[PDB]
Amino acid sequence: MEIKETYDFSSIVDLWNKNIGTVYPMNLELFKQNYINDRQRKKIMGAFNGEILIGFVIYKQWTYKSGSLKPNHKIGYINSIIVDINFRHQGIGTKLLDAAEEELINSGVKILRCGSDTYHFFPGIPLECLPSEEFFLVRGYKMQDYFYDLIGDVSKVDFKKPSIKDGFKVNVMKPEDRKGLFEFLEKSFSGRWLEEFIEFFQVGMKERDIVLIKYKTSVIGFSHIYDNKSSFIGPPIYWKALLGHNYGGLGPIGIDKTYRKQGLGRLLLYESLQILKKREVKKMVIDWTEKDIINFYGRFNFMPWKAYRKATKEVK
Amino acid sequence: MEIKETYDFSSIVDLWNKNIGTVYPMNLELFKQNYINDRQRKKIMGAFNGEILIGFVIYKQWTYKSGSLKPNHKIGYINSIIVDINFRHQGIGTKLLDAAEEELINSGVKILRCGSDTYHFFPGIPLECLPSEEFFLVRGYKMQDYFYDLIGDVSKVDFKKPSIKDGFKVNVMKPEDRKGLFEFLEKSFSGRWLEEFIEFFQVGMKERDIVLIKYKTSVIGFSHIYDNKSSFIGPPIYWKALLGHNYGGLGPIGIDKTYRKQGLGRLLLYESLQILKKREVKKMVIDWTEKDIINFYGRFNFMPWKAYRKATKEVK
Ligand SMILES: CC(=O)SCCNC(=O)CCNC(=O)[C@H](O)C(C)(C)COP(=O)(O)OP(=O)(O)OC[C@H]1O[C@@H](n2cnc3c(N)ncnc32)[C@H](O)[C@@H]1OP(=O)(O)O
Ligand SMILES: CC(=O)SCCNC(=O)CCNC(=O)[C@H](O)C(C)(C)COP(=O)(O)OP(=O)(O)OC[C@H]1O[C@@H](n2cnc3c(N)ncnc32)[C@H](O)[C@@H]1OP(=O)(O)O
Ligand SMILES: N[C@@H]1[C@@H](O)[C@H](O[C@@H]2O[C@H](CO)[C@@H](O)[C@H](O)[C@H]2N)[C@@H](CO)O[C@@H]1O
Ligand SMILES: N[C@@H]1[C@@H](O)[C@H](O[C@@H]2O[C@H](CO)[C@@H](O)[C@H](O)[C@H]2N)[C@@H](CO)O[C@@H]1O
Repeated sequence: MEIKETYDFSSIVDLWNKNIGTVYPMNLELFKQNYINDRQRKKIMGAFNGEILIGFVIYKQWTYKSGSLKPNHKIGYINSIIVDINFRHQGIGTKLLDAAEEELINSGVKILRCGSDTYHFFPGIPLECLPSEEFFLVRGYKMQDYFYDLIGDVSKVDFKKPSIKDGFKVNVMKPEDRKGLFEFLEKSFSGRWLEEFIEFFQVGMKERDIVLIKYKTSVIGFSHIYDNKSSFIGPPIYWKALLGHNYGGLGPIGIDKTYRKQGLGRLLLYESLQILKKREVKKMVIDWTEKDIINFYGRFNFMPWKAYRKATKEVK
Repeated sequence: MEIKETYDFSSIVDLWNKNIGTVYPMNLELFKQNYINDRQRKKIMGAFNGEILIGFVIYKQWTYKSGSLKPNHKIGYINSIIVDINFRHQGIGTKLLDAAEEELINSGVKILRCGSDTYHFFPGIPLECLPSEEFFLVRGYKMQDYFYDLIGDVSKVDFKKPSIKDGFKVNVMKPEDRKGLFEFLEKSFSGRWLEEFIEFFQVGMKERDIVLIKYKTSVIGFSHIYDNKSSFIGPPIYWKALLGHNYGGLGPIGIDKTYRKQGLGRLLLYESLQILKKREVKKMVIDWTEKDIINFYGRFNFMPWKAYRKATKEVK
């Protein structure tokens, strides 16, 4: 049995599907999009029985800027780790993670995160992988709080437009909005979301995927919406195989800090959902939310669908 | 807004589906099956806007025997409670649950359970219903452990036969096994499972739905299995609309206490899954399991799919 770097994305996608595909159906298009476009120091280490892949770990160190933020090289990530069901409890997971962790630690990592990377597949350890929590505990990861993906069927319900002060207006992004959008993100969301707007617009995100809220001529918030015409496959639609026809998704969404708590996020969400509804979307996801924000989406009939546990190892 | 008793099952199912149907798709066949056949003192209270149903609660008191156990009238159950999404935060849920709890308390109930009733829909508060935990907490319910439905696709993996063992055979039940099964249940599982075997056989459970493990001549364990030909719709296949064409399920499963921890459960599971696999089952569920047994099913590639929180209120 040998541990070595692996390049065959198709073998990895198949092992993924065979083992967890019922709840996290992967495809090669998604896998390639997220692995290839990632800008971090990244690697896939495989475990092999002769020519046969029997396990893999995908892992990263934070080495590329996030908008205006410098990378923090002390942070590394376990994107994913799967050992094939016929080869469990032989120490292969341990070997794979020993290798990955040792590499990361030797390049200066002090904090190891389960998921939550750029171009992640998971915000944390999925509930469907709850038995792995013990695997991670044995290695010194600490189990923290939860994040959720929410689901709802926007075709089944109608809501009254929430009330708002005069002077605000929501519309799908137009090409001439790009400069205003970027100025707004540099001001209000100048880390990860800024970085993602920069990068995602280079690999197929289109203006039709973005909804903007303005106060008069100024951009004061946005959402990213998804349907089956989106070219860029973002987190709300990763698991689109589970969502049926006319799937969609919404996330992230953000309102300038000075404008928060006046009902403008509710208005943006409402109008974004109306857009999707008129696009004939049915089941759709809201990705990677926190418990205290579920009810914001809940009032629009979204419910928790998937849960992920944050988990962190501090290097001694 | 009037609160009164209802038996409009179609309206309840429609309101169920509109509100939570993306994750708990209900059909009228199941709803009628479970409600009409339950033998407890039971009731549905509806909330109405004129003639339009806008919420309901289904509740029960333990008044009917459970196998060898006489009933304990001190236990009551909230089967389900849903208020329509366009009528939330107006006091309707409070009024419905007040009406249920008052009636039950007036009939001697001291312990109120969320779910877990006979002919339940839910073993506890679903994770997709996590926001309702706040509503129940305020109302005196304590949040306790989780239970899980597991999911797996038995078409996707080949398993090795477990260590072959002298004396033991596993086969689908034949009609002449009836007496042997009942005597076994009377000995080893003489409460709820005995009760369900008796009752389910009267509403369309068939011998082909039962697998037995015998040591020589003696029944020492059983499983209840499900596919798309089962006429009795039991918990594993409640949510079959999520499970695709060739759906199935397995639960309950049990081995006589005397014979535990020697691999006979494993053997019974393996052979039950082989029978399903041969019946062309793909996606299938293992229902209402405790955390510490997940790994037993996990060996066969099952993963936690749905979580339910046990929750109990003690009347002061
Ligand atoms: C960021 C993320 O990737 S989250 C997703 C994690 N991945 C998954 O859940 C995918 C499905 N599961 C798997 O692929 C595997 O079970 C893995 C990767 C979690 C573990 O791989 P294995 O090769 O079986 O691990 P290994 O044999 O090294 O196990 C080492 C020890 O960790 C612990 N451990 C491993 N699996 C389990 C489990 N299911 N329950 C409890 N403890 C466990 C045990 O202490 C085990 O020692 P033991 O075998 O003496 O009990
Ligand atoms: C065993 C099981 O059934 S588990 C599944 C439980 N069901 C679900 O999760 C389904 C989805 N959710 C729902 O159907 C609902 O949210 C329910 C049933 C949980 C609650 O029903 P509602 O009708 O919204 O409840 P209700 O309005 O009485 O109370 C909610 C809150 O609004 C408050 N409220 C009451 N009137 C008003 C009002 N006029 N304005 C604003 N708030 C109000 C209540 O005081 C309560 O606050 P509190 O909990 O701090 O006391
Ligand atoms: N840094 C975390 C954010 O990343 C989280 O927000 C989530 O971010 C992802 C990745 O950009 C988006 O796709 C999601 O829509 C978004 N909710 C946030 C979650 O509360 O936690 C951190 O801030
Ligand atoms: N009394 C509880 C049992 O009922 C639970 O077992 C579960 O029971 C249901 C209904 O009989 C079956 O459909 C499930 O297959 C079975 N696992 C048990 C779960 O640990 O908790 C109690 O014992």
